[PDB]
Amino acid sequence: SQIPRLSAINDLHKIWPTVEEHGAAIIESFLSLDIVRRLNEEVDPFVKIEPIPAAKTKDHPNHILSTTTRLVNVLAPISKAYREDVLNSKVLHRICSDAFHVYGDYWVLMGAVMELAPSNPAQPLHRDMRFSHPIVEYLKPDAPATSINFLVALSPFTAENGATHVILGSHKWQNLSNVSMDATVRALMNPGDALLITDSTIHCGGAETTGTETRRLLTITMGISQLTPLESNLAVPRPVIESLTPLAQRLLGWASQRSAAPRDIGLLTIRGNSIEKTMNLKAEQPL
Amino acid sequence: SQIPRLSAINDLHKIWPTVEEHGAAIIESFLSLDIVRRLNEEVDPFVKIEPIPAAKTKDHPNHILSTTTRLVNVLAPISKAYREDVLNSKVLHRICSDAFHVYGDYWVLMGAVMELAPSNPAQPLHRDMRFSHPIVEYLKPDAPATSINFLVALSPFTAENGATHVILGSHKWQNLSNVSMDATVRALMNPGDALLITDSTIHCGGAETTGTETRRLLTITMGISQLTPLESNLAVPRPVIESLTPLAQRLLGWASQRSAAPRDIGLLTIRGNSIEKTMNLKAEQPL
Ligand SMILES: CN1C(=O)c2ccccc2NC(=O)/C1=C/c1ccccc1
Ligand SMILES: CN1C(=O)c2ccccc2NC(=O)/C1=C/c1ccccc1
Ligand SMILES: [Br-]
Ligand SMILES: [Br-]
Ligand SMILES: [Cl-]
Ligand SMILES: [Cl-]
Ligand code: NI
Ligand code: NI
Repeated sequence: SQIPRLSAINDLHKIWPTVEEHGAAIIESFLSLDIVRRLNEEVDPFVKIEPIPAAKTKDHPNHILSTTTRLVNVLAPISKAYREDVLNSKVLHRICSDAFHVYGDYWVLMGAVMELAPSNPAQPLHRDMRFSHPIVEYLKPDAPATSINFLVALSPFTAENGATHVILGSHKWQNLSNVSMDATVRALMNPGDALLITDSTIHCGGAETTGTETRRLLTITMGISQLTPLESNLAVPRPVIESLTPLAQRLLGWASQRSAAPRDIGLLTIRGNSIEKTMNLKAEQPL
Repeated sequence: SQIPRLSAINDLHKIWPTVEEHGAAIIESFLSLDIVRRLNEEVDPFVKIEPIPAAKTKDHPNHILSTTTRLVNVLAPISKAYREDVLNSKVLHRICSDAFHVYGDYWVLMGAVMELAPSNPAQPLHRDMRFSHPIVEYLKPDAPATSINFLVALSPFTAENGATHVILGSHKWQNLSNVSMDATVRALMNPGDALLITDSTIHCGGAETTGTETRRLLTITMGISQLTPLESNLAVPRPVIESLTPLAQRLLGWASQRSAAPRDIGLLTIRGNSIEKTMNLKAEQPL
């Protein structure tokens, strides 16, 4: 049986319950083709200049991604489409509040464009967050997901060009002795479609077999505000931050956060007041 | 049997193993009387002006602390003694690296001065982190502590003036039906002594019974860099940050962090580079 497909607009209330059950769901038209085109245009040059993941020039090398992979994070200052349209997506926020209501506020752990060159090999079958958040390995087996990953297609995903593999139900597996490429199904997607998985869903990038096709995706890891993001927005110029909505500012860590505890005392506060009140942080100030 | 007492200097290697076993240990002369006096002097006026914890002026009210309690956090910009001496304490860093090596880097979740007025009632017996980090309630029972709390005496702790109660062994309790003030022992301390507990140690502030004594403490919650701090240093002026050591800057969240994962990809990074490299962040620049 295949990955369930849901309409971003008509099936909005079914998306999280479907992922909680099956560990994966494909959201059709998660982003419009306009947003996809504007995103591709704004990030294009940054993909071209990006060194290899484990470049000796970096003090935080990624030794896991293949040398024919380019990853570009901290998209807020590069892309107006990302910081305005993607960060304020009504679909993303309904799914995240459905998923994370038991914990409280959520933010972006990483928003990155990944481009995978022709003849890129299949990734090993894995769960996300194991190279950054060892704490998630100590959660009780039946603990609600603390992070989820929107894999948004910025180019076509096909069986031939290395569409994502997932194992349905694998987010509930404790015994991993049935893990095999034989147990997987493929996330076939048009640009703007998104594959939504949890931090427990076993998956991998597929093998590029055409030898000519370049595959590109926008990976948005959304997590509870209690977990530290993989990326920092500390160096994002303040005029850019002040052009965002209050909601977008919170997702980038430029606001105080709240837990779901009945008498929550909050996160990233300043003597009982918020970051935004303290710094007198402006919102929606056009550049 | 009483809370074990250890010398900051001669018993340094025994401090964490003692806490891991008993759930509490008193560190004699954790801070020198010089540092204690300079800290008290620099924070004095900020204690006097601080409103009630649940003041209607605050957008993050603390509804749990008694109205005869004052709490002041974000100490870096107030106190030179805190930002230079306390943040670079060789004792604190040996204990934290002993406690958190399985997880990776650690930082300050909150450094606060608490002052409790005459006739302040005893707090209810509790574990810390339940009003900010509901995620810790979902960790496996035998998961290593993700945060620890140094309760540093800034004034004398006596049975009469409301010295902390702890239940020894309570950090390993799953059944909480033996929780009673009858099961507790007291943390009797001179200024500069510290009571070290885990996030699982059941404890409470004692009742002030003299009706004249004001009790003051410096509470430093140290946690794995994977957990979000209760306080923010985002608004701390950059000249102050650039006067700190590289280690102190990391503890305040003004640097990238690393997990203990063999091929760690890191936390708060910028396209494979650190905050400090990216922003060209200076260190130990005197004001
Ligand atoms: C290493 N690695 C990443 O870099 C990565 C990239 C984008 C988004 C999340 C992310 N986190 C990971 O856990 C990850 C998994 C992974 C595992 C196996 C093979 C290749 C990747
Ligand atoms: C509410 N509360 C705090 O404010 C607090 C204060 C200082 C340091 C940590 C801290 N975190 C807590 O979990 C906390 C516990 C607590 C429980 C019961 C009674 C009074 C306090
Ligand atoms: Br993929
Ligand atoms: Br106390
Ligand atoms: Cl890869
Ligand atoms: Cl109190
Ligand atoms: Ni993955
Ligand atoms: Ni406490």
